[PDB]
Amino acid sequence: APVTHIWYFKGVPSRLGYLLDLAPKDLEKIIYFAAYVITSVDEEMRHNELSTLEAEMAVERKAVEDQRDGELEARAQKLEADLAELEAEGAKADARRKVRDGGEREMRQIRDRAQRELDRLEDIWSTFTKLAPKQLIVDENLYRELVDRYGEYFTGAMGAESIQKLIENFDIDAEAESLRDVIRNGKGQKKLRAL
Amino acid sequence: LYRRVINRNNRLKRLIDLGAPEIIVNNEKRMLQESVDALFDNGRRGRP
Amino acid sequence: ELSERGEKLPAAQRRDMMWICRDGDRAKNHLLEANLRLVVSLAKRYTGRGMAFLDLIQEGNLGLIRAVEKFDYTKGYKFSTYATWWIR
DNA sequence: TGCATCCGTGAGTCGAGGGTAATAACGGCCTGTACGCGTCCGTTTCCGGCA
DNA sequence: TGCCGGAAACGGACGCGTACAGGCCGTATAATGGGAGCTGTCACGGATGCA
Repeated sequence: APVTHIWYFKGVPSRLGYLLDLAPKDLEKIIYFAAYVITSVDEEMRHNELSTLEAEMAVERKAVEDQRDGELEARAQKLEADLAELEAEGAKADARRKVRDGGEREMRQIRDRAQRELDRLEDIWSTFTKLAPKQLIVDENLYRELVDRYGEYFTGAMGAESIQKLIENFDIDAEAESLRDVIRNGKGQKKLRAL
Repeated sequence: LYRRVINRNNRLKRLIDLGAPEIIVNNEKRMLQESVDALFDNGRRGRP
Repeated sequence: ELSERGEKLPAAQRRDMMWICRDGDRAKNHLLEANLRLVVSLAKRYTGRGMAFLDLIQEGNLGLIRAVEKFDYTKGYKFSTYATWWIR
């Protein structure tokens, strides 16, 4: 398997980082198998499947909220059973509401878990729709979920092979022209970094 | 250093053609990378 | 066996057999990842002479791979007992 | 934007000087490597006659 | 005395029968995430991450 030369990655100035516009910490994470990196991404397929992927997300969210309201109605039936079993026998005033408070807490934690799942799906969709090359994907679990849900439309590896592919898909002429434009037009810190 | 490089490269080859989980394969690849880094410049990164 | 000179297997049959073939590999990797801890625990004590700790660990996972290839369930023994010998 | 944190580099010159932590151990086999007298080429004495 | 012209052992190539050198395989109760050594220089420059 390929390896990366230590001189051009670790040093006073990071040559690999300067060439790829990557921070040295992120570069170390990439080439030391601590974070995935997106080698390349397609534009036409994402562009023309955005609508159907949004529809699929809406359908999945509708299924999750249907499960949520099923949980709500199950909790309502459980609360009715608790009311029947507590408001018909001899019990303390606090004891007849202890079960109600417990059921309310269970309902709150259920809806909290549902909200967490909704937020997770939302951020997965956001990072898919804002995907771009030279982007690190921490949370290997999140990356794996993104891959299995969206195996197409992009490719992403991690390590020396990924860095080699990134260098392969690179345009030195366009990069030089862009940096020249930046050094002409920008000011201050951006101009210094561009230089 | 050359022995470590050769040993880790050979072990990576054996793991690859045998078929191993991504965790072990990536660990061996990192092993090879760190060994090559030590060979080229020992103590540049991490404990020498 | 059935690829050469075989038959055009039914779509459902072929997909189910491919699925179980994939699931076998999935289970093998699951077991390997689960039992890497035994490998590192056993390799914690062979350090200090010649090899490095991580190299010993890698040889341990090689031994564990061979152990899972040769392992069987019909004898009713725990997996750790059989894996320790191969790892060592 | 400023501030702290961190990293990396260099900081003498001439003799005198040389050897280290840390445990299953066997059967079955198997192919390979070697290597020890004998008869050949060849080189250091042989000895029969001799000048 | 020395020389001539072969003659006597001391050495290169061996099938053969044996020695062993080295390598592979396999062991069944159970055991399931490290030791570890550090951190008494001083000035300089610069890159990076965050308020």
